[PDB]
Amino acid sequence: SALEPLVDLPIGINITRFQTLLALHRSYLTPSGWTAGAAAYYVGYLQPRTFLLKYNENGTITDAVDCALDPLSETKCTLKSFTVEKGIYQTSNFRVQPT
Amino acid sequence: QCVNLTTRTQLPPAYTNSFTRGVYYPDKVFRSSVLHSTQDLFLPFFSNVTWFHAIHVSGTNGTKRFDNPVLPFNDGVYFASTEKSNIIRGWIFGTTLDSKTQSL
Amino acid sequence: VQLVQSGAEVKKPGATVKISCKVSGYSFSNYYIHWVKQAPGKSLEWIGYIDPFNGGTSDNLKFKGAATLTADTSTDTAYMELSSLRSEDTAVYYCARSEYDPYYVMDYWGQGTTVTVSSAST
Amino acid sequence: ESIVRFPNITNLCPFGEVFNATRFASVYAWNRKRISNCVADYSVLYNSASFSTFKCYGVSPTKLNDLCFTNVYADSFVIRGDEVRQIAPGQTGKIADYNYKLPDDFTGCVIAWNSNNLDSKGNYNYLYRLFRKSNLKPFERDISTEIYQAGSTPCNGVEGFNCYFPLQSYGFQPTNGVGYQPYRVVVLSFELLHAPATVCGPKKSTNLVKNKCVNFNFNGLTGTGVLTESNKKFLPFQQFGRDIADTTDAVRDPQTLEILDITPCSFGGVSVITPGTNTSNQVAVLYQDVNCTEV
Amino acid sequence: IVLTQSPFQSVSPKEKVTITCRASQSISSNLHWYQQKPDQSPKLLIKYASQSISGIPSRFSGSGSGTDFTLTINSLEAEDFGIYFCQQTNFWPYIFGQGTKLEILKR
Ligand SMILES: *[C@@H]1O[C@H](CO)[C@@H](O)[C@H](O)[C@H]1NC(C)=O
Ligand SMILES: *[C@@H]1O[C@H](CO)[C@@H](O)[C@H](O)[C@H]1NC(C)=O
Repeated sequence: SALEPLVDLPIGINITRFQTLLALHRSYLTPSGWTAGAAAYYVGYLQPRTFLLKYNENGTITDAVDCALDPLSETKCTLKSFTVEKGIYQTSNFRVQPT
Repeated sequence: QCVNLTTRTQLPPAYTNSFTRGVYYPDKVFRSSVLHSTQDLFLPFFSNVTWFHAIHVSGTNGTKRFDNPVLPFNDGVYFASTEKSNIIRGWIFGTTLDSKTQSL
Repeated sequence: VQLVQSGAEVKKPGATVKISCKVSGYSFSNYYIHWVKQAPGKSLEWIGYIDPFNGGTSDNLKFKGAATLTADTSTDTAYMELSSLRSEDTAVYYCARSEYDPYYVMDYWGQGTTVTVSSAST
Repeated sequence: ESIVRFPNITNLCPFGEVFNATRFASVYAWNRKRISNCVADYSVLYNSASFSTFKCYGVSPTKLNDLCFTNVYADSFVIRGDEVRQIAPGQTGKIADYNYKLPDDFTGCVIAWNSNNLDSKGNYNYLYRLFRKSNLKPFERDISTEIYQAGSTPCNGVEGFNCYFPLQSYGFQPTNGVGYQPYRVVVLSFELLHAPATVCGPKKSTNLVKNKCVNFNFNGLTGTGVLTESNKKFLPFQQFGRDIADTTDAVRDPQTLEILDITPCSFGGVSVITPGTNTSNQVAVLYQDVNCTEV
Repeated sequence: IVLTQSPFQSVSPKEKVTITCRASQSISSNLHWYQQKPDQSPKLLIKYASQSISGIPSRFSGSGSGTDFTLTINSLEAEDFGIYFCQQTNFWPYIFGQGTKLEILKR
């Protein structure tokens, strides 16, 4: 799913918390009226990550790969090429860290 | 106004897995069939996404569950919904969720 | 009673002329100064009023020299800087003593300043 | 030559709803109105009835269309005729000392025109503060309907000996003359520079040149190349096309959306083909990797 | 908000002349009359459209009616005639009369 920027606005505030909004209504005598239909949605938090972006031939990102997804994706990222040819490739080094 | 209905329950938040999701265009620059690489805020793939509930019905008769919490913004926020019949409009984004700060 | 102007200024078009209206014989701070243009053989034309205490330089829009009226309160001298000069700006520039009041009288003036704006040098 | 192609219009700064507003708030309560994220608009004010005065303090009136401002409040109010004096820094007067008071540090406008042609009726809704016990703070208003208390005898919300309601009204007599005519008067609040551009001066777009080696600026993007027509098709929200080298390649003309390529100048190396100077002094010059025009 | 004058008036000594200042649409009850001698700074004859600055001949009068403002001279002298101007005030651009050169015959 490619998402274009709608508007880039001068906001200048830090937003640390939020909640969604709803549209409900009133009903009349049946065995106040509220809660129209059903409602559910999806939420996830962002995070800095390095993506390789394959903008299609006519434009439009058609495919994307995270580098730090797994040592597996790091090879497509390090190569900078989607088709990973048969062979051994050297991904970024690792270090042991102090206790 | 400030008419309030809060109900009770949370439930364990039903999670999910965003497979390939949340990839926007982080520039206006038009590019064609190239592999471009930037390190920016995104929702990383194969991640935990909370499938939330509001005006939720678990059937006996009725029982609409209004759960939607005030949620921290943290680093950045992603959002997704279906809602053939829209019940969702906008978001309250802010800090104090009150005066003393601006409000989105 | 006395308004004395800097002499004739001959420029090329597009250049700048600034002209001094030197007050004496009265109180500078109690009078606005009108700035009056007479194109040669043409009618009286008022470029703006200035304030002694302030930068109250109104500008008429008949022609445009990016003009600004500066008044030097130490020397009681209002300047008219007329830039973007044109061959039609060629004229005799009067400065006119104005009331500081909402009323507008020019009783007494400078002697007039001919400006010849041309590619023709003197 | 250079191409500066800022977008089409990029908005216009709206002081028309401040100058042309049908019902002005009266002098005694003056509007303070945000004009922002736009382009300096003195171009509506050229064709007009003619503001009985025009005074805008800070900087040259051609810096209005050349200089951007910050917090822009064009103050919409109606004053009585002589009261344009009474609207200025350092004014002792009824308007300034009471109902409408402006700072000594205010950078912006005071502008008059007769509303006797309109605001006149019998309209006593128009009102003013005839007396108040101090000067208003910079851009502050005094709303008080409170009793003006002349003596130590408290009036307590009724009239009495020297018990005054300080605000008063102007009866507008449709025979009003030049001294008695109301002047709607407006004042532009602004800090000049030091804050982001809300009244961004109409920024000159040099005429678009095509199919020629030019030195171009597009919406702040600068570059020097050969601007041509191009068939590559942007997504609408996009701005720059680019290339494998991240170098700018294609652009979109803001004032009319069109996809322009870019290209290097002729460049290449000069090469002097010569027989030995022992044979001839004649040489044939090779310009490498160019088309034979720019020679 | 622009005013109109007659470009020229020719009269004889002792005869009465009236030069009009005709402003478009609204007019302001103040007006200012100026006698410009050739190559010389115009001098204000009539202030408020009803008064003379001190020292100005009693034959120099002014007025207005409707949109017109008159420069009225009674009993001319062959010394008197000159280029005449009127002024528009309180309108922002101060439109001065196109000017009227007065001639006096009988020389
Ligand atoms: C080169 O030039 C010299 C004179 O400078 C001449 O003596 C000689 O014969 C020439 N040789 C050839 C190969 O042209
Ligand atoms: C040179 O320009 C002409 C037209 O201007 C074109 O027909 C030709 O193909 C060009 N050649 C090169 C090498 O650019």
